[PDB]
Amino acid sequence: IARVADTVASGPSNSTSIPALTAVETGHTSQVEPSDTMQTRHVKNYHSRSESTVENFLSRSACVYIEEYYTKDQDNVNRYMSWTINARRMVQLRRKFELFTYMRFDMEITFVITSRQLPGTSIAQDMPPLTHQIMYIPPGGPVPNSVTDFAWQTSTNPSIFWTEGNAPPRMSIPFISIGNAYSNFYDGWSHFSQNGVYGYNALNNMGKLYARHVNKDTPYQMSSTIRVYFKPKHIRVWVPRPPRLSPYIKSSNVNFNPTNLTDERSSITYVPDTIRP
Amino acid sequence: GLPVLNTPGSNQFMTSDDFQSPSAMPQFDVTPHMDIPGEVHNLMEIAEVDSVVPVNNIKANLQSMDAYHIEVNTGNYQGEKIFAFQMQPGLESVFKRTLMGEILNYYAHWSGSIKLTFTFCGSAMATGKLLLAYSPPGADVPATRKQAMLGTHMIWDIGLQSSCVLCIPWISQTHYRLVQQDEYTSAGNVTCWYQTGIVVPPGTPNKCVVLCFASACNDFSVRMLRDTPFIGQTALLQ
Amino acid sequence: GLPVLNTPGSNQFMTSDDFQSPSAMPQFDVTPHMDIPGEVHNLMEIAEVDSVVPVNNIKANLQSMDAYHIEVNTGNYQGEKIFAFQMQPGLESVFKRTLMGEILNYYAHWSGSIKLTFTFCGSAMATGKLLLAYSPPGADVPATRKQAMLGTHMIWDIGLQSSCVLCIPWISQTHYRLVQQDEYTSAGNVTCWYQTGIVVPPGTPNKCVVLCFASACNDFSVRMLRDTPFIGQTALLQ
Amino acid sequence: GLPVLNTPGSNQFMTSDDFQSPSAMPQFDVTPHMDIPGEVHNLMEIAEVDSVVPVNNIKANLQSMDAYHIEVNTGNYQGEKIFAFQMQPGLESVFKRTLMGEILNYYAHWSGSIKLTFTFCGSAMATGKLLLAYSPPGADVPATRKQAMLGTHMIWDIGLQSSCVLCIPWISQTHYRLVQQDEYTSAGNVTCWYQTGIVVPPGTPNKCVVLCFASACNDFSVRMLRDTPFIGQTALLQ
Amino acid sequence: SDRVRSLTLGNSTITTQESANVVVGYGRWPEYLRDDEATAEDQPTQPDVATCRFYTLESVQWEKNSAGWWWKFPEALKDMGLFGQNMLYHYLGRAGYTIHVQCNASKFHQGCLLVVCVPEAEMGCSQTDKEVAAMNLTKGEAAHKFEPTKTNGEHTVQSIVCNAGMGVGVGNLTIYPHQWINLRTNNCATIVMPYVNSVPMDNMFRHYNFTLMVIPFAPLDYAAQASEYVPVTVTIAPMCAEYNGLRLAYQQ
Amino acid sequence: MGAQVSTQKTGAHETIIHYTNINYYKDAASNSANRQDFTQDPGKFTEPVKDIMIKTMPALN
Amino acid sequence: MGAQVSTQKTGAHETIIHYTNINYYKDAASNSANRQDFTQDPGKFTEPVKDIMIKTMPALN
Amino acid sequence: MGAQVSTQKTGAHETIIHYTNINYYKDAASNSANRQDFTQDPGKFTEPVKDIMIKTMPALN
Ligand SMILES: CCCCCCCCCCCC(=O)O
Repeated sequence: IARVADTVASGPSNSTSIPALTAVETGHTSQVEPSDTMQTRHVKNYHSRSESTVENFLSRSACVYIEEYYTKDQDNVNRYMSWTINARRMVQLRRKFELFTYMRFDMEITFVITSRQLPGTSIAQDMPPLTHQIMYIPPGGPVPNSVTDFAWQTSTNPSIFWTEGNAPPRMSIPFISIGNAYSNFYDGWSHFSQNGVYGYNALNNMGKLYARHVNKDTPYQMSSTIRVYFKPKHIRVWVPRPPRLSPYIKSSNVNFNPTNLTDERSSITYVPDTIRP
Repeated sequence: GLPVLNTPGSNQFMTSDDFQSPSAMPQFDVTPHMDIPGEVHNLMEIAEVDSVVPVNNIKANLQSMDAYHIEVNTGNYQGEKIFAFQMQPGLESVFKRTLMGEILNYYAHWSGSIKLTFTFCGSAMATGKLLLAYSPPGADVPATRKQAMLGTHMIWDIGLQSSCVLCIPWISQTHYRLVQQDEYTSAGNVTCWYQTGIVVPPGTPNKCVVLCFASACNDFSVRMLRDTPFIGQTALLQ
Repeated sequence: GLPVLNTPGSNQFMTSDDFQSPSAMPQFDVTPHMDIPGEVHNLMEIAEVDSVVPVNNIKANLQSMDAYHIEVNTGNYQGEKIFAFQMQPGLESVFKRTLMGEILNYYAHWSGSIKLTFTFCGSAMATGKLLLAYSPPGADVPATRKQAMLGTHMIWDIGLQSSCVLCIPWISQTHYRLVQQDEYTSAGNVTCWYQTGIVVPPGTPNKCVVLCFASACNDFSVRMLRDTPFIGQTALLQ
Repeated sequence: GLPVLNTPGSNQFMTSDDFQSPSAMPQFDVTPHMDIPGEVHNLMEIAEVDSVVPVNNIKANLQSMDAYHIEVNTGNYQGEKIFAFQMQPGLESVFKRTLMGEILNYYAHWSGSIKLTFTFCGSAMATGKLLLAYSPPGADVPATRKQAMLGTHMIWDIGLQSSCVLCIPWISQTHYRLVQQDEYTSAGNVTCWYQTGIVVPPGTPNKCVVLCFASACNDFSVRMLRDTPFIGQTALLQ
Repeated sequence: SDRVRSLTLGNSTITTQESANVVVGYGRWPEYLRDDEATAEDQPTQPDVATCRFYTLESVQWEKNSAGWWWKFPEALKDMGLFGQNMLYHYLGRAGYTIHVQCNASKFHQGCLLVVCVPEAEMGCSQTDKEVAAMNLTKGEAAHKFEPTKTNGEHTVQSIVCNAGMGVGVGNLTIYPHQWINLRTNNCATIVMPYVNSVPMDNMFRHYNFTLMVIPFAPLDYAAQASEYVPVTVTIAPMCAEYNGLRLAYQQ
Repeated sequence: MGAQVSTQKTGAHETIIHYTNINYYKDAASNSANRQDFTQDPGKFTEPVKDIMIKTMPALN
Repeated sequence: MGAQVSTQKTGAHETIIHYTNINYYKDAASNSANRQDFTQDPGKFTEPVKDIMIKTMPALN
Repeated sequence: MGAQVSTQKTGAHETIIHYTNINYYKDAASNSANRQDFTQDPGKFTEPVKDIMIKTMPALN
């Protein structure tokens, strides 16, 4: 089905046919194959590009964020999580998405929440299972300012209640973008006067995500770390582009430091001698 | 209810699974689909596009256009190797970063032929013949033109047709090779020599640039999904 | 029993899920259905109903009927802007609380046209022509009638027909816009001017009230369910 | 959802189970199948192949080819037992390590006949007749040729045909026997004697080697999968 | 002979006797917005020949040490005849564009340029800790140029060529609609770009749909007494230009 | 039910290889990935030329 | 069983999109929500007039 | 569904002995083992001779 091209058996040649000669100036990539520049044998190639599919390539859960929130109200520790959803803080997944200019797809979101008890001299407890609450707040919705804010009522905002021990919570979401496709790159501004925000943040706005412990309080300080995972499915991509070369500096723009095109070597004719009997 | 028995692997979370799951946004009206130009279906569509290869990747040119320059001069240079490199589409520093190699680094296995297109950028008056050879693994790198000539070679004659393709056939023992090529999955080497020489008229440069392009053929394919070793971080970006 | 494997997301509780569940009251005989007047099927049925808009929402009128009053006077007032505001059905303080905007605040996305109906409440002897203009995002707010006149406008002639509709067409780049509109999803502005003036006979008021109504069209629609930011509490009521 | 009730044995992990499970590598393109010579379908295909038996397994030969040597000499040797052993394909030290027995040690139950092939390696001038007897469990091991001759025997006459087969029929009470044979599942013994003697011409060796081969028949079969007691370790290898 | 070609749009016509075929965007050709893909309800305006014609920008000089140049559209055409006038008076716009880069020398000169059209060519800043200014991204028909070395500007674009000011490899820009101008065979380069964006239409001042980059991979060279002045002129013509949201002109 | 039988990916014992699927949720976004869509058209990027170029012929003439 | 196949809501890969459902409980109150009932009649609130009013005509005459 | 009924292995009450199976995963590698493939051909190892040898006859003659 997604099979690869076979190699036709070719023999000697001596004609005005010039498949090897061309002109890249046309912007046309040569469509030559081994059988065109040598004598080849017939080969029934059964290989398949099934795993090169944009679907199989991007459809794999990848971490996009991670924050920690405590249980007790001691010191200036955040007791809840806040996050302006986006996939530009994790270089791995961010680099893949940026292989294309525009994207369209549904998505499977999985959460890996783990807790712990902070070190201490006398910390003997017996806390029941910790239950967490993850609430999604689309742009404009009321934001909670405490682990007891009325906003956690989740009247209409989607929210998940998960208790430790059980399988990591998950749920799918459609294609939210108000545009016909998500934009990984936006060479424009937010204001017509050509100023303000520049790039991604200028238009993308998937809202925010908040988390917290629904448990009232813990005898001794404890903390939990939530890890968000994205897995696009039913994918569509447009306009491919040069992969990221320079390391990512900011998660709001494409700033970078002049990076080398590639690793170095002795000379253009350098090739390590691996045959030494 | 229906008597059920949970099998091992339950409640786990495999990043590469594929199950159904409840939508957090029921009856959401997705934005109408718009037909956008240049849609990609398979990554191989990208690896099949020629991209300039930095053959002259010496420390002094790692950040200049000279990295792509492959000089050729007039005068006797017989026995001199214009350039050479291993055939590691994803490991060789020369290909490692090209569109092709850049994609192979997201996979661990690869197979197929490669198209090395060479373009003469000299003047319209400069002429010459170069010998583009490819030697499969097994023996030492060609030290002389005779040794290189014994392998799969292409004699390129510079003329109106600026470019010339040197298709490196897939001559491997195994069906696939590792992108992280080792000696076992060796691919061989590619050496360029002067078939004749570069003759030029008076009042014309004596040094010319020869660009190199690399791309996959219709018989190419990757196979083992992995993370690319060309990107990382030490903390969440901000 | 049947070998089963639990998938991630099991035993969780998503407020927007939709599964079946055992009834705590088996065989309960529901009270007979009664056909009650004015049934609602879609919230848009409400957002399509005209509601008085508090255009004159200045601090001094935030609690009086003057908030809805849009005065117009007799005499030369050329070059004077009767009123103006942004086109943010759910964010603009002017629309923020109308039936329409009040509903949009339960959603994050919106799209469609809007019907701004203006009613002259002066005496039956008062006459006049007003210029109701709408300028799409891109340039500064019309400072003069000429600038406003260049955009989508409606010249309302007061007469037997008290009301006049200024339909604001949906002229956006994207299919949808955020209720929490930012500069990117700007909608534009609406400015009102004097096309001619308000002439009146002797023994008749010189100041008249002009009410403004706002509602959605048959092409309007919301999309992202969210909680409204116009209601909250600090503790359980009692 | 569908009311379900988990049965005992849920979430457990039995090394010999057999359920379906999600692939960690979706849509992986397996390497094309190649028809390789000598494919094995059933292990019995191996246990049916003759393998040299170390009948002379005395301490002094546990590491020499003499372990396989079964000497026979010229001259009067009547009443002398050439060799003997129990019929424990997997327990008897003599068979314990042969291809046959080596496989039986991966199983606890066995059944079927066995083919004991004897090959005379003397010179082409040496002649003789040997009595290969097999006595089922029940009585003491044959002390004389007469006693052995009363049981299932084969009189082998050395000649052009070097080898001779002594098929040990499956004469058991139960359908199967334990590889870890005890007295209950006894199989009997096999004793070899001189039917006549080994006559030889002048200028010819007087001692000859007789190799023994053992393999299963078309009626053989194993049954209880277990781990072999011929391999172990005290820590992870490196 | 496929070497010679002629282009005609509006009251403008371009001639060539040494071209190398014509690259057509991503296989697509400029087309007006269909009804089943439109969003703006108001009836669009289509000046046609009035705006869809060849506009020539300020020429540039190619020197032995030139590192490259770049233009941003449709911004770069804000002051070009009626095409620029519609940009001012309208909120939304949509166009095709036919890029035609000219550059002739002689059989005795040598060099190779890379004419590319990069959609959403978001660029980085010289000082990774600061931001960039529109003034440094695009300045009308005046071209910005790449530098063979690192830049330092406060809100300037990292003009270092090797990274194309995008943090990528220049040798991979071939993945975008492009053509080369190898003086020994070429004389110009043409690229027909179709409207590429994640939206049916968009503002033409706030958004820079695509960036035209002309980066030389083969340094310009020649002998003594050989014309040292080798200019590179860029001509572009909008295609299927549509406009929506008519209002008071925007004050630049 | 609305069962839909498809073909599985080749196994390590080739040369009953089909699976069944049923969607339980009302939203298409809930369905599993489309790992079996094998469409291709490199022409967009490899041959975006206006005039068809025949391999066995000169690029320019 | 008493399976009932319906149509799913459009996905992010449009322009097998159906799901199956079976009720296991005896009470209708146990069934899932009716997220697919798209009925409308704004007339009740937008045009509750006794005399039909034609848009292109004067409200009063 | 794509159910496939096969025969079970004899029980301890012999002399409805069949089971049903349905693959839920898209990859053949996910399926259960093939514990019911009973093919044999010892000839490869027991009789790899070029000239067929008849049991009731002399190996050499
Ligand atoms: C209920 C949680 C909602 C989370 C919305 C995530 C949307 C991700 C969009 C990614 C956009 C992009 O990568 O260009």
